Amino acid sequence: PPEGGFGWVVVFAATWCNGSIFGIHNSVGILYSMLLEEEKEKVEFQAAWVGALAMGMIFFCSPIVSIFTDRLGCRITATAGAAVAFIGLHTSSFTSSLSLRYFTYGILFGCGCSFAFQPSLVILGHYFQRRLGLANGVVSAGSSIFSMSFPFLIRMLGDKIKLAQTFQVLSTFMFVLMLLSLTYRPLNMRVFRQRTYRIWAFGIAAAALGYFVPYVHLMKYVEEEFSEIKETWVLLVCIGATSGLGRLVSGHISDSIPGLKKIYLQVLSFLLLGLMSMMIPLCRDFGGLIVVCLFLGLCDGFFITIMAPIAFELVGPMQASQAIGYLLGMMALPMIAGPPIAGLLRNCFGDYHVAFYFAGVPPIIGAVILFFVPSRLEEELRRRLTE
Amino acid sequence: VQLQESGGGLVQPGGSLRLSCTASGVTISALNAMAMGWYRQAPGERRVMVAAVSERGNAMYRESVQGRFTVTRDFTNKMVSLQMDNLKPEDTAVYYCHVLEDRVDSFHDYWGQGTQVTVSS
Repeated sequence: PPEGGFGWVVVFAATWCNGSIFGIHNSVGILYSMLLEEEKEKVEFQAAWVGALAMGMIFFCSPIVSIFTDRLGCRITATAGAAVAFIGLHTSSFTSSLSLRYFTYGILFGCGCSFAFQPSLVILGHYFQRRLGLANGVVSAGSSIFSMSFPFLIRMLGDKIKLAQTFQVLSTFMFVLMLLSLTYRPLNMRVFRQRTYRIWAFGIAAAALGYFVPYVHLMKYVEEEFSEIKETWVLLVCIGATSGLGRLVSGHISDSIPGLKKIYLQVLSFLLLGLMSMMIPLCRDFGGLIVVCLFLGLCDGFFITIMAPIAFELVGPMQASQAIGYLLGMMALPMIAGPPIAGLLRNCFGDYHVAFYFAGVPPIIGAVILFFVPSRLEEELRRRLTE
Repeated sequence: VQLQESGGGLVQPGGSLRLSCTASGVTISALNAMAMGWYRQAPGERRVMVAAVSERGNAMYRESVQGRFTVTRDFTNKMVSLQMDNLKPEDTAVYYCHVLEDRVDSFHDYWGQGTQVTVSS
C-alpha cells in the first residue's frame, strides 16, 4: 500500500466515525440521566436500561456485520449504516412512548453504529502495514478527544433545548459521517480453527468482565463513604486525558516490537490493570488514589488500541475483518454483565469495598490465559508432530 | 551451517544413554530464533521428531516418547544435548539431530547424520 500520502485522510474519517458514535452513545444517556434528575420517572428501571441496550447492541451485532463488510466493501456498508443511524436518530425526536422510543433508539440507532463501526477498523489496515500501530494510536487518541469533548459540546451548543427536540441536532453528525464515508476506498467459523487465535480471543473475553466495572463504576466509591473532597470530575477528565496519551504512546511502541511478540504488551497491561484495581480500596490516601487512577488511565491504551494490529498480525489482512468481528461478538455478554454483577455484589456483602476486589480477578485470569498463547515456532513444532 | 554427526549406542534393557551434537558456522545471534532437538527412525518407521526445545526455551514432545527422553538447549556452547533412561528393546531406532530455523517464508532445516541406537531384546 501507499503507507502514507493519501492514507492520512482515511484516518480523519475513522476518527470522525468513532468519535461521533461513542460521543452520542454516552451523551444521550448522560443527558437523559440529567433530565430524570430534573423530571419524574413517569419505565423507571427500563429508562436506565436504554443506555445499556444501545451500547450492547453495537458489540452483539458485529458477528453478522463482518459478512457485509467482507461481501460488499468497506465503503457501501460504512455509508448505509450511517444513513440508518441518521434515520434512527431523526425519528427519535417524537413523543417518547416507552415502546416507540425503545425501538427507535435501540433497533435503528446502535444497530446502525454496528454497521458503521466495524469498517472503521478494517480499512486502516488496508492502508498501513509497517506503521499501522501509529495510525491506530492516532485514531484512538483522536476518538478519545472527540468523546471527551462531545457531551460538553452538545450541552454548551444545545442552547438548553428540551431533550425530545435536541435529538435532531445529533442527526447531523451521522449525515456528515455518511458524506465522510465516501473517503473510504478499497486499496464463517473457519477462522476459529487457528488455536493461537482462539486462545487469545478467550483471554481477551475473560478480561472484559473486569474492564467496564472499574473504568465506569469508579465514581460510586468516592460517592460512597470515602470522599470528603471529591472534585471527581477532575479525576474522570484526568483518566480520559491519560487514556488518550497512553493510546497514543502504545500505538507507536507496537511499531517497534516485531511481529507476534506484541502480545506480551497485553499480558503486562492486563496483569497491572488487575493488580491496580485491587489496590484502589487499599491505597485510600487521596493523593495515592489519584496517582493509581492516573495509572489506570494510562493502562487503558494498551488494552484497546493494540488489539487491532495484533488481530491483523495473527491472521493477516485477508481475515482481519472476520477475526475482529468474532472477537467483538464475544465481548458483548461478558462486558455488559459486569456492572450489574458488581452492583449486586455490593448488596450481597453490604459494603462497596468488595466490588473492586471482584474487579481484579477477571483480568488477571485473562493475563494468565494469554501467557500460554503458543509461539509460531512452538505451534509449528506441534505441527511437526503430524507425522 | 551443518550439525556434525554424533550419537549412537548399544544398551541393555533399563539402561541409560547420553548424546549431543555440535553446530558449525552458526553465530550465537543466529542461534536465537531457532530450535534444536532430535528425530527418530525405527526399523520400518519414517523419520519423526522425538523432542526439541523452542526458541523460548521450552520443549515440545511426541506422544510415545514424552516422559521417557529428555533434552536441553545448550545454547551457550552452540551445541545440543540428549539423554535417555530406562531404555527398552522396542526403543531401538536411528536418531537424527535436527535444527529448525525461524524463517518468514518457512522454517529452514539443518540435520546431521544420525547414529543407530539399539536396546538388546
